[PDB]
Amino acid sequence: QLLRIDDHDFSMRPGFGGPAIPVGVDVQVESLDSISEVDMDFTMTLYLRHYWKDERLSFPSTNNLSMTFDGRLVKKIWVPDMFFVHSKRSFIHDTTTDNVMLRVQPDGKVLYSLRVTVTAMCNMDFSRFPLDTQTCSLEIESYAYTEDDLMLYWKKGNDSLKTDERISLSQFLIQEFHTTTKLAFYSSTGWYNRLYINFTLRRHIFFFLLQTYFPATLMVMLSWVSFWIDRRAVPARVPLGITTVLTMSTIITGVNASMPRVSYIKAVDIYLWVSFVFVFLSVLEYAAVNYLTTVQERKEQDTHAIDKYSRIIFPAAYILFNLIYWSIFS
Amino acid sequence: QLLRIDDHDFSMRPGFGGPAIPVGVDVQVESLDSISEVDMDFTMTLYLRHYWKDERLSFPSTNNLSMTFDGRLVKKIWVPDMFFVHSKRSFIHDTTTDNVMLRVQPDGKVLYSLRVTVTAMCNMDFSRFPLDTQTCSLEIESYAYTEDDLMLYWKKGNDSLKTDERISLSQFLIQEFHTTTKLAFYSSTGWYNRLYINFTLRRHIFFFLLQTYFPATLMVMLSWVSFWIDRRAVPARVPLGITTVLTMSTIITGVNASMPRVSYIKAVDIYLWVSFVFVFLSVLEYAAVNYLTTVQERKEQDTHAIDKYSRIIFPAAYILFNLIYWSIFS
Amino acid sequence: QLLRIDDHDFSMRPGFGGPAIPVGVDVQVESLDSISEVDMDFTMTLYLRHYWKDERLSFPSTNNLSMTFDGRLVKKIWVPDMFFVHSKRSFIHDTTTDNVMLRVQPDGKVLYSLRVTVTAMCNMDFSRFPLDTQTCSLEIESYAYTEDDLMLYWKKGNDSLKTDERISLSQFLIQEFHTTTKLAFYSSTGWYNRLYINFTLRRHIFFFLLQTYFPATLMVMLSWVSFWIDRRAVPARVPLGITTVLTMSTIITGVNASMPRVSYIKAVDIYLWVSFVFVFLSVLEYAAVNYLTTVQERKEQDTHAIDKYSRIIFPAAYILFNLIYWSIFS
Amino acid sequence: QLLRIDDHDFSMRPGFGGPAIPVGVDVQVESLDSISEVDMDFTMTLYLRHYWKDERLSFPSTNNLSMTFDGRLVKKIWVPDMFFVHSKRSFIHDTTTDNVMLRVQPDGKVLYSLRVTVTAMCNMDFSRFPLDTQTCSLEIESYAYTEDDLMLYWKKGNDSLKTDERISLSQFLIQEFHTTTKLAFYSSTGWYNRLYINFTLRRHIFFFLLQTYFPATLMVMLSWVSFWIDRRAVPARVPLGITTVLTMSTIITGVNASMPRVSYIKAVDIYLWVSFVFVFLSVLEYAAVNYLTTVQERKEQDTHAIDKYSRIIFPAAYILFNLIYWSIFS
Amino acid sequence: QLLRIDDHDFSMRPGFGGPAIPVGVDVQVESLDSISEVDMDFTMTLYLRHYWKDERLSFPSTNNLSMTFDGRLVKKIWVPDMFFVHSKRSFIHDTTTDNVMLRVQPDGKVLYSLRVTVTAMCNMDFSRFPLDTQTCSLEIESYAYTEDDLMLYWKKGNDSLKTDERISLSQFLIQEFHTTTKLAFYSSTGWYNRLYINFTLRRHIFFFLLQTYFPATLMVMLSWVSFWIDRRAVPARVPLGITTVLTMSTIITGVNASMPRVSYIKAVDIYLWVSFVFVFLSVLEYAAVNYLTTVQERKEQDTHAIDKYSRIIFPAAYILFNLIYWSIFS
Ligand SMILES: CC(=O)[C@H]1CC[C@H]2[C@@H]3CC=C4C[C@@H](OS(=O)(=O)O)CC[C@]4(C)[C@H]3CC[C@]12C
Ligand SMILES: *[C@@H]1O[C@H](CO)[C@@H](O)[C@H](O)[C@H]1NC(C)=O
Ligand SMILES: *[C@@H]1O[C@H](CO)[C@@H](O)[C@H](O)[C@H]1NC(C)=O
Ligand SMILES: *[C@@H]1O[C@H](CO)[C@@H](O)[C@H](O)[C@H]1NC(C)=O
Ligand SMILES: CCCCCCCC
Ligand SMILES: CCCCCCCC
Ligand SMILES: CCCCCCCC
Ligand SMILES: CCCCCCCC
Ligand SMILES: CCCCCCCC
Ligand SMILES: CCCCCC
Ligand SMILES: CCCCCC
Ligand SMILES: CCCCCC
Ligand SMILES: CCCCCC
Ligand SMILES: [Cl-]
Repeated sequence: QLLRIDDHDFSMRPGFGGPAIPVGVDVQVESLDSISEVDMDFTMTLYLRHYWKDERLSFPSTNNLSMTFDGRLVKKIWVPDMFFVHSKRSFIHDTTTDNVMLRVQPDGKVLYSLRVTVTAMCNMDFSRFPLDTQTCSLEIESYAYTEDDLMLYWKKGNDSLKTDERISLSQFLIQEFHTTTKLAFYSSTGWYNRLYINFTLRRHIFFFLLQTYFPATLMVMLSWVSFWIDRRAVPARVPLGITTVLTMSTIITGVNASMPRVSYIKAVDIYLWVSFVFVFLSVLEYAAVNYLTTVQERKEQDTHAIDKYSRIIFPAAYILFNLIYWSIFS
Repeated sequence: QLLRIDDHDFSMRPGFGGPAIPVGVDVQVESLDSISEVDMDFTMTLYLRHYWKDERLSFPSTNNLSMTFDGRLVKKIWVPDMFFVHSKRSFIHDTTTDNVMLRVQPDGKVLYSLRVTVTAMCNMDFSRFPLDTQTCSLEIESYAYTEDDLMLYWKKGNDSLKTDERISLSQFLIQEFHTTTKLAFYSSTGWYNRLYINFTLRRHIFFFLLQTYFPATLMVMLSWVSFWIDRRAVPARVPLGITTVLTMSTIITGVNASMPRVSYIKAVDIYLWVSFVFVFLSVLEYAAVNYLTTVQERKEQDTHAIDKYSRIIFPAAYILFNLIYWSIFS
Repeated sequence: QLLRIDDHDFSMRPGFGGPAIPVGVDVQVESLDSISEVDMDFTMTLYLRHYWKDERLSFPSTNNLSMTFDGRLVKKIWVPDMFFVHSKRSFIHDTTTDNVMLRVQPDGKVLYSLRVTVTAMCNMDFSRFPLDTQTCSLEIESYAYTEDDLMLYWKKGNDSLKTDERISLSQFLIQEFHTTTKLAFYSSTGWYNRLYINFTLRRHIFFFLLQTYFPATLMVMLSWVSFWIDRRAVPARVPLGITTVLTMSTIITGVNASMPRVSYIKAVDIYLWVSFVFVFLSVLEYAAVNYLTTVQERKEQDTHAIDKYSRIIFPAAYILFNLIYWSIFS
Repeated sequence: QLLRIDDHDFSMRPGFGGPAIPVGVDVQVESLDSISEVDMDFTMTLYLRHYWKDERLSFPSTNNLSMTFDGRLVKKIWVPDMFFVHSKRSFIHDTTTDNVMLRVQPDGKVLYSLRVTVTAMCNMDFSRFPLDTQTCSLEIESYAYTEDDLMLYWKKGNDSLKTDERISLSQFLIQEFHTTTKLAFYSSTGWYNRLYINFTLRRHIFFFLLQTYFPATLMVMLSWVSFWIDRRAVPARVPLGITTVLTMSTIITGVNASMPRVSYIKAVDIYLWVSFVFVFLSVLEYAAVNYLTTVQERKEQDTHAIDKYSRIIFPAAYILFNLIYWSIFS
Repeated sequence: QLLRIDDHDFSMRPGFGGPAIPVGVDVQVESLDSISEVDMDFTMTLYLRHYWKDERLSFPSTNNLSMTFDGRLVKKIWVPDMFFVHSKRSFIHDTTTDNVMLRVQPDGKVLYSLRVTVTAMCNMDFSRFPLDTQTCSLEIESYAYTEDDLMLYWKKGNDSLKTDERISLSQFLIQEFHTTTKLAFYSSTGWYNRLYINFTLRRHIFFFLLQTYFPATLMVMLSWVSFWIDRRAVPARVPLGITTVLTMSTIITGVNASMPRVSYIKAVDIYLWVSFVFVFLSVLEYAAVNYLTTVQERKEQDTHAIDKYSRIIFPAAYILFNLIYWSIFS
């Protein structure tokens, strides 16, 4: 055997009982699988690499070049114990074998690689849905060793994060990948060092626009045509308002069937509910004209001024509301 | 080797055949995942810590400080056998390795930590839905050892429970974390010690109000516009009541399609069913006016008093019902 | 080592080549998780205990008391091989370790406990849905040993079954737990012994009543008010019947969207389909009156008798049908 | 030990380097779990038994009777390598232990049994849905050994297949179980022998009839009453046709929301789409009558013959179509 | 033993520290399970074969023929480390044992076969849905060895890919299977060689046509009947347009409820929304006639020209739009 595995005890870290051992980390992101709003999490697949030195793995050679081993020797040597903080579930691919790589230099330098899929929690705010921007992060930390025994740092500073050119999402836009570092404290174990991977997401508005705002505006404009019909055609102006109310209710239910039950109001609800009031007030206007006409004719025993005023009042108010709404929320 | 593992038989607990061995427990809660009403359970992620002493793991040193081992030595020494009572499923995270920590002091004190995710049953009452308050608990107990062989207690009394600052739920509010203790009895094995973790949850009423109560009140008020329309316009009052009835039925079905099939009446059912009776009587009110008009005119061969009374009778009754309902349920 | 594990071959049952070995069984039911109607199964969590004697496990002592071992010694001694018949899936809980208990007396008596979750098939008949009663059972049997090698029996007869006081179902009522025994035969292996656990379930009628029967009766009564409207009000009697038909069809679809596709008619189907027929004939009655009026007026060139008869005939028939239905099905 | 495991190498089949070894198979079917139309597969649970002889397992005895071993000795002896062809997923039950049986006769005959659950693909044709008949099969084959090294055959000819008396499907009828044999060829490995298990399935027509054909016929008959109403009552004949069209569209959508997106037309689609044309022609027929009367009145300035003809034309054509459809598709 | 497994160290590849070792690959595709549009992936099952030579496995014989071993010897010898790039999940079937074949020639040639199921990501374009054509591929690569240690190539060039004749999809058509080769580069490990398996898919248009385009055309043609009715029949022309608008909105919602939320407009979206505009303009046409009639009579105090022109204008425009649409997309 080239390596003297049987001559050492690998249940203790290198430099046991002494100074800490530095460990480097490199990360390459392969793809983002899915994003969930009800559960508030996301999925990511990446390659994780570790760098450290162990003098117990030295072997004699002349070329001074890295040598690759099959990978089943990992269960016989010491290996770091990194884990993902605030994760829900994760696994390692094992087809057709474990996706593990192990390269050892003659002096004792070791390279270790893995391929994992991780689901992690991300807190999102929907106060501007569906015109919002979200920020998420992925955290890496050692589980058993504190900063007094294991120091964790990025191998090459910012240049330690690589991304695939095929990363794409059908619903979002991904930008601004960067890495940071911070310390963590646990009340009963000690201090630990954390690594972060940050990115930003932006939503696409075209689908939501064409699927929600256009039908609502169409129904609102359809509600207006009743003002141009003679009041003597009783079975001609009530069905318009009734069907517009029904369609607005159906649209509201369909839109609300998707997002989770938050405790605050979203941007889309403001537009939909105001448009419901405009349609609702249309029915009341006709009832007022009908009642006034009956009272006026009773005392005695053309177009009324109410319709002529409404034909100009309603569109101006709707346009002003739309301008304000699209100026506030951009 | 620093530890003499092979020199002892670890199939027996320390102090075998003698007095019980005290074991301490510490718990830190990381996050609350989800809550289900159809299945009546919840998911939690936490860190579990154990404290005990074993003289067979003593090693000589001078600094008198804890030493950390990799973690694969756990399956070669004795370890407690705690489990979660009334759980549906659970697992231990194993990425990139088993989330296990092991620190041993020179005298023989041992620290053992784990990271687990548990789903546990919680019995909930929906008599005041959606203005109810729910209380749940998580139970920890030893499986194989009775009170005469293993004594279980909290390490620091009330101060043994810590919570993360990011624990939150989009639909519930979390409060009042505390711990208790109690004994349990099994008819064929003996007495055991149990530990409890208690918390309280409160719902948010904004979404339910805006999504259910407002449309029902709007429909009820819409049904009142038929009283101010002349009775000679037959195709002007029946469709209003018809569409209000259809909308109320659709709303009731949509609300009831989510909650489980309980055997008692909830608070939301009272409001929806009573308002359904008000809309139903609107159609019957029109029938009485129409029938009496025909009878009077036939014997013979302005506004009727029935509508004049109804216009004041209905809103007062509805307001009184709303006041009583919101006084009972606050 | 207190036990001489290495001095024997544990690949053979105790008393190999001789008389059969008795085995006892104790069961305690913890909870019932869920019940599925489309899949026709149920889920149960329980504790399973075995009692047998093996002289190869005897050890010297003086107190004559049971001694508890950790549980990893099970994989080196002989253990029975019970399994659940007609089960779809099952597993053993493994948090934080395998839920296994092992106690050995000095003479050789052994106790073995497990915690398992089992999903088993149950045949259900929905001819009286939703006023039906269902009976299900759970079966236990030895897989490899026949009655000539292993005898299976209840440890204490009837008193071998215990239930928790927290067992409950939101939609059913649990009662009448009891145990039986029966022999089984396989055409190519021999005779085996079986154990049974029986229980009964009863539904709750409040939800189904309030969700299905009341709206149908309300719609049927709504269809009756058209008889009190003058036939000259053409847009007053057709929309009522049309909307009642649409509502009845929607209710039928909603009810059928849950139960599986059985080959027989259910009790709830009879009540709904009869109601739809009554509403269907109401529309035809209006056409009969209208057609006769045109024919009568043509020859020539008040309330019709048909309506007067129907106003009394229809409610009596509906009440008679309801009385007969509620007397037959209790 | 009774068996000399350590004295032989079990990495080679019996008769290695020589003639092939015969292996017999017996199968008992326990239950059929479910059938999927969108995924086109089914689930089955069965017992699989193997028969062969190995002289290395001979042990001395005088009674000449089969002896049963616990089952953990399987991983130390040679065992066949059968697998299910065209399967999607499968597993072996392991509660409370692996469902494995092993009986060895004194001369060397071996019996080996397993309990497995298999999901397999079946190609189905829906040209006659829902009056179709489906035929599926399950295939068993050796993976690594060719016909020159392992000969596979049924142990007892036709009598090698047994079925439980509790096998039933809520929607299908099961009949005609039988077994066949055939050879298979792979372009780069050689020839293999296959075993088949065949059965037949038939559907139940009651649910589909009651849920689809009855409402469609009711709507078609309802659309016919418009020919018996006076044409001067304009708000009396249009809602009937419009609501029948809406109901037919809803029924078609509900029926189509289940079956997968096939590339051809199904039998149920023929009946529903033809009835849609009959209702559609009713609206156009009404429009033609109204236009002709207006033209006739303008030139000048009782029931029209078109309705009188239609009252006889429509029912006869519908009855003829029903007779043809129910004769073609039985 | 025939093979000297224990006499060598199999943690190093053949020719360790020297030239690369060629490896051949053969693939036979069994079936394609499903295709997902929301997740944009596909599932495939196949047999994977490897060819290489190792002198350490030589054994003496005279027949010079391949010898088959059971399959558990794989975990004691060196074996390649292939994996699937851009995959989501995968597994190896293990019923009733691991589906592994191992044949070794006397000189040292080794054959290794596996049966796996893989899910891979495919980027799809829905610009021409549902008249589009999709191209997907599957990638194979080595994980730990670079091109300087392991050379990967197809065993027989193009003739290394075989397909089963039972491969079929209910919604797609499969054609054009071929293989390619390309190099890959990672910034921190080196160069690797990849293999590709390409195929093409085409959709079936009959279902989408019959289910979406026919109802829309029927509704559009139905909306045209309002032009042949006299304008004095006021309650005859509005409900037709209103109900057609409602049906069109329902159809649009049903179509859009399935496809993912893309940022571009699909081919089916163009056809449906243009049809909605035609029906929408019909209501405005009726309003224009009604208003102008009142104005003319007031000044004063037969068929309108607008309807006469529209009866010819609308069908011509619809036919022209259909011709252009079906010419653009073929
Ligand atoms: C005076 C009349 O005779 C007209 C005037 C307004 C009309 C209603 C307007 C909207 C709808 C909703 C629709 O729901 S649906 O989802 O099933 O399409 C069913 C039809 C219905 C109830 C109409 C029925 C006919 C009217 C009462
Ligand atoms: C918390 O623990 C302390 C000390 O054990 C006790 O005095 C106090 O009552 C406890 N509080 C609660 C709410 O149980
Ligand atoms: C059953 O098997 C027997 C003997 O192999 C054969 O004669 C008979 O035709 C078979 N029956 C069927 C239905 O295949
Ligand atoms: C198949 O392979 C041959 C030889 O390598 C090559 O000439 C041919 O172009 C290939 N065909 C395709 C479709 O790649
Ligand atoms: C940035 C796109 C805004 C689109 C607004 C559309 C308002 C009708
Ligand atoms: C529409 C009724 C509103 C009642 C608000 C009550 C807030 C507690
Ligand atoms: C709506 C009818 C209720 C009948 C209740 C009968 C209780 C046995
Ligand atoms: C709905 C018409 C059914 C006619 C009887 C069919 C019997 C196969
Ligand atoms: C009803 C429209 C049919 C169009 C057929 C087009 C076939 C390519
Ligand atoms: C809890 C009973 C409330 C009744 C309100 C009408
Ligand atoms: C037992 C027959 C029930 C039928 C009720 C109408
Ligand atoms: C199979 C086509 C039948 C058509 C009957 C009119
Ligand atoms: C891409 C534009 C298509 C227009 C069809 C009329
Ligand atoms: Cl009308």
